[PDB]
Amino acid sequence: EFDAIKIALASPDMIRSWSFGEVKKPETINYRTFKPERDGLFCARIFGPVKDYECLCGKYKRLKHRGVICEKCGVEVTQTKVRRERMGHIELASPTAHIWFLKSLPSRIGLLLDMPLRDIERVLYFESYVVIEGGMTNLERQQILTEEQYLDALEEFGDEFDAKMGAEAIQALLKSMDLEQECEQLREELNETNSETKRKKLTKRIKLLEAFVQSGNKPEWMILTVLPVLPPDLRPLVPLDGGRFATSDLNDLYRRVINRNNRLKRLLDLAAPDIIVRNEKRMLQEAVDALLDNGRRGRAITGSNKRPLKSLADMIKGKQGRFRQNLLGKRVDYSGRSVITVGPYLRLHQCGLPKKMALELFKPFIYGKLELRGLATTIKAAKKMVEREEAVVWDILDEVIREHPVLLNRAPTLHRLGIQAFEPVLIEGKAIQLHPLVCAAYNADFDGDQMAVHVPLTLEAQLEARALMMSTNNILSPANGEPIIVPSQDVVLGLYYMTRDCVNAKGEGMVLTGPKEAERLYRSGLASLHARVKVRITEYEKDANGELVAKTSLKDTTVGRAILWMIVPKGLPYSIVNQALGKKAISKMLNTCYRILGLKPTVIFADQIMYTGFAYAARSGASVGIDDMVIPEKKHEIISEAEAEVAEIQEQFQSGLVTAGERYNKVIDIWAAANDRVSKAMMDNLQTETVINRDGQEEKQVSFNSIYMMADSGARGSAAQIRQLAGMRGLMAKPDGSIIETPITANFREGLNVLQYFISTHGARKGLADTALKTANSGYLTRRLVDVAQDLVVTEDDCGTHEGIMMTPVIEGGDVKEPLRDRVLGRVTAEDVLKPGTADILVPRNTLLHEQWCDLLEENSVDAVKVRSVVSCDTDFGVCAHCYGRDLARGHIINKGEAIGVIAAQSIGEPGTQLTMSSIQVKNKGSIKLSNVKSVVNSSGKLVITSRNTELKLIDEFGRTKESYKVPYGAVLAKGDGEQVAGGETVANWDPHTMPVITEVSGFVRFTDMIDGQTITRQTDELTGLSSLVVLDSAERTAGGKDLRPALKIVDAQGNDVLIPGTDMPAQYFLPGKAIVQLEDGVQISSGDTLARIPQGGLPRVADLFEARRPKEPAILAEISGIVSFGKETKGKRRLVITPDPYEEMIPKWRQLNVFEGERVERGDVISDGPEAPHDILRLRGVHAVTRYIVNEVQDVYRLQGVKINDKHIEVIVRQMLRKATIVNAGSSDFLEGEQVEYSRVKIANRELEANGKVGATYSRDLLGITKASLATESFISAASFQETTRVLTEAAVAGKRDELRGLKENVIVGRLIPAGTGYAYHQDRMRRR
Amino acid sequence: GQNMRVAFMPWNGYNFEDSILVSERVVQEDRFTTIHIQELACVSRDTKL
Amino acid sequence: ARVTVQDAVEKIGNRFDLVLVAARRARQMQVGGKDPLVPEENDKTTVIALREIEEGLINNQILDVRERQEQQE
Amino acid sequence: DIVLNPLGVPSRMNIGQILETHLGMAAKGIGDKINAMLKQQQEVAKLREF
Amino acid sequence: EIKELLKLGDLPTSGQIRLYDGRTGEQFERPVTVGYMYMLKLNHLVDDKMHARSTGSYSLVTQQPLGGKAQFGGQRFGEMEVWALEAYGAAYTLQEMLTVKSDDVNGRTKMYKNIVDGNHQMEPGMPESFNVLLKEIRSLGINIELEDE
DNA sequence: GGGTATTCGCCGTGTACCTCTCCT
RNA sequence: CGGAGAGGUA
DNA sequence: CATGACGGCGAATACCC
Ligand SMILES: [Mg+2]
Ligand SMILES: [Zn+2]
Ligand SMILES: [Zn+2]
Repeated sequence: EFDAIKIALASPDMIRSWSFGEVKKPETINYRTFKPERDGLFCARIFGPVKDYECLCGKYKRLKHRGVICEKCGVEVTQTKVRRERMGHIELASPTAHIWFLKSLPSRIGLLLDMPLRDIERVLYFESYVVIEGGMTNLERQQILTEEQYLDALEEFGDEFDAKMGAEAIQALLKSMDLEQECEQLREELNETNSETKRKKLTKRIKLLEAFVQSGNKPEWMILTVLPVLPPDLRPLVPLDGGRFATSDLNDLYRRVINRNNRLKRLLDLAAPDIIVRNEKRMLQEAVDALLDNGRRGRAITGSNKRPLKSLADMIKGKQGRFRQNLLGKRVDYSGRSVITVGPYLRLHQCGLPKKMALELFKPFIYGKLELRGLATTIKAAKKMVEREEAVVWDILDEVIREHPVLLNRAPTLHRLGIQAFEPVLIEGKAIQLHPLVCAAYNADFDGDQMAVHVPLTLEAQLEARALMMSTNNILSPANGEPIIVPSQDVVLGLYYMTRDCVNAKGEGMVLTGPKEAERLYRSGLASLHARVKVRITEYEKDANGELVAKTSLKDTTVGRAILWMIVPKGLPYSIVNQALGKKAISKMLNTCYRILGLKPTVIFADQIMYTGFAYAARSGASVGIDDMVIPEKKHEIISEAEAEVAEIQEQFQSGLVTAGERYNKVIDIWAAANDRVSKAMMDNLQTETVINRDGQEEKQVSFNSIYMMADSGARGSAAQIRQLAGMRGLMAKPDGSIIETPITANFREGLNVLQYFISTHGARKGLADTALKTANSGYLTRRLVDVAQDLVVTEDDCGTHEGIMMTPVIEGGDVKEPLRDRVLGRVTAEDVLKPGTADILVPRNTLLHEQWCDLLEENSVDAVKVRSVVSCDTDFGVCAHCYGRDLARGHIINKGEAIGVIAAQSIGEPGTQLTMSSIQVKNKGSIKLSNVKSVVNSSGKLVITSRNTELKLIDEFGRTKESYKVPYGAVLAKGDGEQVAGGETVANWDPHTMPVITEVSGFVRFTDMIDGQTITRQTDELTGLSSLVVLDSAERTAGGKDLRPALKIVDAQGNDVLIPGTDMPAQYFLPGKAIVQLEDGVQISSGDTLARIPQGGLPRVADLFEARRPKEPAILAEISGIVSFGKETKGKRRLVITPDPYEEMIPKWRQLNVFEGERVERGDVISDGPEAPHDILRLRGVHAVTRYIVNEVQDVYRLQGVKINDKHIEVIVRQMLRKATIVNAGSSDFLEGEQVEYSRVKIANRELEANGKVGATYSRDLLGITKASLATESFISAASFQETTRVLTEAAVAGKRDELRGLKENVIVGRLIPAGTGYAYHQDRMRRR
Repeated sequence: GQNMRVAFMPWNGYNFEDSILVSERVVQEDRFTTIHIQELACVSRDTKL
Repeated sequence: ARVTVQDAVEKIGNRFDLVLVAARRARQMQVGGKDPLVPEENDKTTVIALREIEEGLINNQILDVRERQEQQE
Repeated sequence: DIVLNPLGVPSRMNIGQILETHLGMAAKGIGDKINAMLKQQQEVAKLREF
Repeated sequence: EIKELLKLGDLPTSGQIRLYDGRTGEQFERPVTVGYMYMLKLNHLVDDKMHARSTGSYSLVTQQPLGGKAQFGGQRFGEMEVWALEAYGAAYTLQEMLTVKSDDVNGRTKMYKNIVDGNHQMEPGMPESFNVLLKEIRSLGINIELEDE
């Protein structure tokens, strides 16, 4: 019955209109009786009867009497629930200033009246006067007359001026001032200046004035005169120990306000000395501002205990506030919880549910069915029957839950698979039985975990459980598209053991008719499970038509592999099981089954795999014993050799050969080498066993050691843990992070000594505390991401945009971190991907690149692919299916109405707790390409780079670049371009501790504009003795040298100047003042030498990247493109100018600048090194560049830990970060110039203007942090429910904001259907009807 | 606690993810049966009536 | 339909649209007194609706047409 | 009496539970001998020796 | 020393013995570590933890169910559970968690009556906690109201 | 009178569940 | 049946 | 009274012209 939520200020008349009566007495209820005192906080005549349809007096006690107001006691005969809907009012003797509109920064009263907050506070809390109406005297309106000044001013002249004190003065000021006239005055003041800070202040004030003008709110309304009173049933009194009440903590503040108001009013009637009147007025102000926001200004009023009082503002803000505790989440009926145990017999869609729990949960359904067959005439009979737990009631329970799913949830719900739907199977126990394969989805185990169960009530909820949340539909991960039901532990161990082969196992050399004969031989004990045999295998393969063609052949395999083949669905190659099967192999098997055959065979195959793995892990008898931790026989020798080596290098320190620092550095290296040797010996001894062949020969084979099998299969453990078990624990770190010199040479089998164990406790405690404290940061980041992306939903099929992001493989040095296949799988191309021949089109323009398409891409060695991205998608209020691409969880293109923003936020947040906290040598064979390069003559013929810092690519023949290396200024490449490289030889060599001012053309350098002894110094080092020159820094250097800047020109034997061809400005090189001239004057210089010396990660990093935090020392870039120069220096910071209109920027001068005095740079060229601020990247290089930067950095952090997250989620977050635009010029639109508005609004307005033929406004995209972007949303309900509820609500009330129930959070809060998923179409109807 | 004869081996998934398989003889011998004593209070007071 | 809904999903297309159509049909059978178009096998109304959908006997268009006919008498 | 998963031993690296197990067996073994000598009503000298 | 004590008891030094499968009598293929471990029963019994509720008492200020097994309370469907439901697209499940399983008094009463009548259909209304929030914001001297339609 | 660097106050800091005592 | 403090489980 | 938290950010303060 509503479409939007309206918020504004409350006028005194409106507050009176809300109330049903006035509260006058400060005593809540009569303690002698249990009736409430009349006219108090729980008065019945105002708020309603305490009982239903009964007077306070008891005269009327029937529904026939409804509607009759009792004359005796004034109480109306009505439902008692009106007590939680009827509000009161408190008449205030004096105007009181609302605390929210005063102290919530920025002060609204302060901004509106242009007064400082301190001044208003002194006046408000009775420390100063305000000249409301000076008249024609020498006193202005907002002049603060101190009490002395006030009396003396009144003495000299005390009629014309009207200086008042207290909130009544602010009332007078706010009421008198005309908004429109003074707004015009400020608007004309804005253009009548040139000071930027004054412009900022004026526009900040004018925004507040416009907010008041458009909303219809009145300034004087910010000063309260009638105080609303919450309904008493919303602030009840909880009984304790039968006869007494605790502190309500909210009625106390109301009591204090009422008391202070009455005493003020009475000390105003009898009249008193003004000082005590003002004291009473001040303490009434304090009572009201504590009732509204206790503690916001001044000390927090304290109750019976030292605990601060919880005020009205505390009702609605924070974790325990109304929004987060009762609206965004709430306790629900039809719910239970219990300890979870493993059900290994369950199918993937089933859960084990206690029958007692189900009987309690499904109780209304039991009642309904019992009445349905007339076994219980009334509700009471059915309730008694259920309480007795009759057999027929258990039959009813069996019938009800036949196909009615239940939702299982385990906290924390990090991603959506933390809630899944299952078919309940009644079990006799009290614990819930969980299917093993979904445990990884829940991050659940059976060491004490508990889960909650919920019962979908309606048909829509049941079908959403079956079709959306059921475990059979959730086999793939929405974060990366990989399967998430992968077997682990016992199943992996069983499959690995059954698929392992032995050299001389019983039954080797047999030839079997098929898998059934292998199973018969194994079960009858005639053949070992690892016997190498020949088996007739019939496999099936899909053809082009899609039918299964059968091929039968003899396979050289094992008995166990043949047995396992029986459960494999038709259509898979036999080779998929013809190997020892580890966790990786089993996951690949499941993924292949899903890709080829679809969901149903995959679910059946997963169940069969789990059953087979459990059965054969049980049959294997795999155990763990002290003998399995086989310690290498060379361990003691290696330890003694390392000890002798460290003793020798300690003897080196004794005689002074090595310093303490290097002593420790080499002791650490020596111990690391010893640890590596011990680890290698242990693994070599552990990974192999010796076996006698059928020919009596001794043969090596893969070991059947239990722990080695556990590690090799991938079921449990890693090489590192095995090294701790059977090698040595190794080097440990101090709590401060420094490595302890002496490592733990013992292992857990030998046992540590007291000192070693105490040393290891440091790291153990550090890791546990790290986890405990980082979980909170991860949760906070997840909540911020969820908010910033909550409203983003796929709302279109195709917006038709031709833009996109260019995907290439991630290359860092020699290795390629990420194949192009991974980055483009499931993406939609933004252009036709021409075959390298460039003649034809390898894939058409708009193709969802699935497995086969990427197969074609990689097979033809496609270098790069342009794909559509949610960031560049044209759709307003959402994205389109094509730009998002494949739905990773489902495997097809994303459907309309899918809440991709929440999915992206959860996908990024979930692995948050897994996060922490001089030359170039090609390594491979390929041609070398160079871009952004300038080549000139060289002394040795080997090219020197003169271009602004460039890169280098290694392309391996077929045209795919396998390597990239950065090339600084002056790096002289050791080869040419395209020469090809064997691999392992240096390509370029340079000194990272110097940088020249090289001039390509040879000649004699002439020291122009140059003074000896003022701008230069001569030094003669004792070791060398040469008269080298230091170009002293200007601030360091003498006063005389400051006026002249150093300069070095090029002249030749001809006498003229040779300069860079094509230009008009002579080749003149200034030295930056940190340069070392080693050569003498008039020395012929060959190109390719030095002319000067110029010396020179985890979860927090991801949070800083998503918050768009500016780095401490950000890289300076070229704002515009042109030739650089300097200007004023020292006068603050060095000025650099750029011109092709000129640019002028200031730079610390204790920083290093890559560019030289006459070096021309393009827009975005790095002027000074350092981490790049993403704001600058967006400003200069565009949306695409900042998106790529954020994606690359976030994926760097996540790939360091081995976490696989698709880039599209990060792109969704970036798109949410890029929702704001600042107007460069108003144009013909209605947007004011210079303000920040929504980018979609600008798009719509410009599209409409271009339809009308007018000119559209120009805008600059604004990058906002996730917190800032969340708080800057158009919906004030969402922002208030997120953070800073006081500030957001003050903004909304002053502006008079209107909130459309358009996002997910808004509809959740009002309990409507969300505009996503199954409710999406509903909202569409709601849109079309309106 | 109690001294239990224990074998380290997988048993058909019933010891998956730290789960424990317990013989019925352990239940029969009351090895881990425990006594729990709860105190319930019934207070008769004065009410207005 | 009793273990996986992929057949019904492919029949309808959008999964959410499948949920809505199945809910409409299941309400027509639970409260409207309509008879299953498929042989009831002790299934719930939701599962019966899903089974009808995966065989092409029930979709949004068919439901709309039948509703129009029924309201016409 | 109880079947425990071997797979929870390696990654946890709580190897003591293995050694205790071995030692526990040894302990029981000693009792299993003494109990036998108690059921066969052996001489106090033999029990003393063992 | 442990192996010496195992010898004294005529037990294998490896601590591993041949076990047989009770179900079939078949030999487990590898020796199994068999010994005695000293096990403890922790004060985390499933009797004290298992809990379920269909309907029950509700809180005074907000008509949402009570919390805690001792109060026969309902499970809290927090923010992250709501996020999971939104990520699934299960709009109706989320709505019934927010309204008819919660402080929607009229909706929950009608839902119970419909379930007793075999009609699994909800008629959601406005959650009561939203009305509480509206009243609380009114009490701060701020006019917040729903609009026409 | 104007710009910039420093200071100060406010905002935020994981979910779910269980037990006890004490509280105008 | 609200708040506070303490402890604990995942 | 509590005096064991700290990072980020915007408004205000002061310093430097
Ligand atoms: Mg656990
Ligand atoms: Zn009356
Ligand atoms: Zn698009």
